[PDB]
Amino acid sequence: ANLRTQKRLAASVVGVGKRKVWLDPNETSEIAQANSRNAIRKLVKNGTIVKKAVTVHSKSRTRAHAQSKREGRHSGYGKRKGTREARLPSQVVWIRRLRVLR
Amino acid sequence: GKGTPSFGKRHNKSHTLCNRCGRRSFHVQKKTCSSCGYPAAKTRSYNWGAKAKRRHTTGTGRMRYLKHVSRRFKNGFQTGSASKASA
Amino acid sequence: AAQKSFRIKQKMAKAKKQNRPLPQWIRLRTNNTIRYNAKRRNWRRTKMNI
Amino acid sequence: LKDVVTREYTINLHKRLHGVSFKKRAPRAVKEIKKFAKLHMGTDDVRLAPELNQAIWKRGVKGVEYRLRLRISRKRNEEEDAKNPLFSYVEPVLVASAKGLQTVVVEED
RNA sequence: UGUACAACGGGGUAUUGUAAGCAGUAGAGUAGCCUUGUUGUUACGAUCUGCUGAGAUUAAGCCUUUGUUGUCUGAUUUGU
RNA sequence: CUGAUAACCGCAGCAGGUCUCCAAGGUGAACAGCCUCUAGUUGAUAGAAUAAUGUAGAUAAGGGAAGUCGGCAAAAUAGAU
RNA sequence: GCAGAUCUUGGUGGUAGUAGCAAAUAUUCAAAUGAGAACUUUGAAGACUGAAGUGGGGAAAGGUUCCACGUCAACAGCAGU
RNA sequence: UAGCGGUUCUGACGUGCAAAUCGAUCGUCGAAUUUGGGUAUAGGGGCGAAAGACUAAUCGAACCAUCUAGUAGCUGGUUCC
Repeated sequence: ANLRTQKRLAASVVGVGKRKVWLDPNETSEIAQANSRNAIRKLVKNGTIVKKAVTVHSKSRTRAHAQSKREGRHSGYGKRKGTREARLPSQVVWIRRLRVLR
Repeated sequence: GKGTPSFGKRHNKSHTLCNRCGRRSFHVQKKTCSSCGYPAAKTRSYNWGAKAKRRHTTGTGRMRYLKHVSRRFKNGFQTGSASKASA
Repeated sequence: AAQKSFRIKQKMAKAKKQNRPLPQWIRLRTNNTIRYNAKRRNWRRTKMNI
Repeated sequence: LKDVVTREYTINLHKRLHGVSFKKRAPRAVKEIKKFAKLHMGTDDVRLAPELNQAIWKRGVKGVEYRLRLRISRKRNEEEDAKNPLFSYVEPVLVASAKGLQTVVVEED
């Protein structure tokens, strides 16, 4: 049929963006009968239109990479592209030292 | 540079709708119309521009008062009402 | 626009109500020769110059 | 006259997609499986199963596997029936090693 | 309807270069332990060795094949 | 309501032009460059072959500017200590 | 009175169904609508913009494009429901 | 970098995506910086870190209308036997 309006209202009702709404093709004509937000809120509850939950982005190799930098790795001369002032400046190393003495 | 991309920068108006001639010829900075000449006491009209007079002389609008002058001359400007004779 | 005068919005109202075809009954009229609506404006092809 | 016999296959897509541009190695793998089913089964309407469409596009446009274990079925047509009375229908079959398998006729029992 | 032809598979040839997985008083050290040693073990450990001249790919313009599965009379046109 | 490779201007649904606020993870000095999440798109005539000559990228043994008005175009160097 | 004024206005030609419709990495399968679906809609993929966005709003400018129903002769330089 | 500019390839395009764009390469990037909105300056007049440049695709001098059917020793045409 045509289900532009129903996908628009479904994303607007459930709260998630249009890239995450599910409109199953078995019930399609029934979804084409629902032309209001209140009817969408009844097609959401029974399970006809669901969330399509988030694509995972596991910051885990980030955690392994960080934990490996904690032990003293990834710090040779070739894993190092900014200068000795750009990474940790002279001024901050000094302000750390001289407040400590003070 | 002086052709189409400089045409891209053309988002304003010099002119807005004049109150006397309704034309979008009232200059915003100059505060004066350019087709009629509001807010002067006159309407600008020139014998060099014979078409512009023709576009705005008498007889092009409604004639909300002049239309009933010759007719009202035609009776000799009578006042009152007519009588009733028969039928 | 989106934050307008009232004079310009009044002219949008008049250019809205003029933006419709002939009524069908004018075509069938006695000695009618108005075949269509010739003063029709569209917002893409003819900007109204306010 | 029945000719409904379902057969499984390995199609060697490597010697079919050879030299094809990288933004056309998956869709031409599709247009090559339709020709393959025309060549074997003989009919001209072919329906790929969408699980096969997943099995072509696992590794993007240009990472088509070399050999796909197909199951080509041939069926009769209905519902204001088309220019052929029969069609083919190509499903994937899900195997560990698509290397080393011959062609095998599927029995329907 | 044929030592035909094709899709596969096998083999040769070729290219790269030793796969996945398992194991190992191999392993710089470092922790945790105990009879605290005269290889004292357990765990972490890029890598290394054995299986592995393996594994992958091999025709799209490589070679061969008795193995497996199939295909083999549609239209059109023509004469002194 | 759009606020722009279709809602403005450029004769048009024109790879141009026009003012700004928000703005995540990684590598990295970086609001660079590449990859991802929330969000948005998947629109830009398609199919088959893939020869001349092109446009855009590339690679060339030995020599090395001998080419040309001229090493112009390309290559090399390139970060950090 | 008319063959010609790079004559004026209107129409029609050959060229010629040719030049071409090639920037912005990209499409594919199934189902449904429908007379008819590379282009519509939904599901499954594959990707892209990569948060100085092809994301959320607004200033200017446009002016009813906003949203729904029905619809496809015209426009959408192919098609189209 | 963003921004602003526009140097070379005398590259692309050159009946173009564009009446001056595209792609690489490049100048500058914290101030004699860039930009919006308001306002001021108008044609032999403005404004000019000056190129006779810019003054709305026009500029050693704007555009519009009128005198104007300007003038022409110079081109072209000038209709039946």
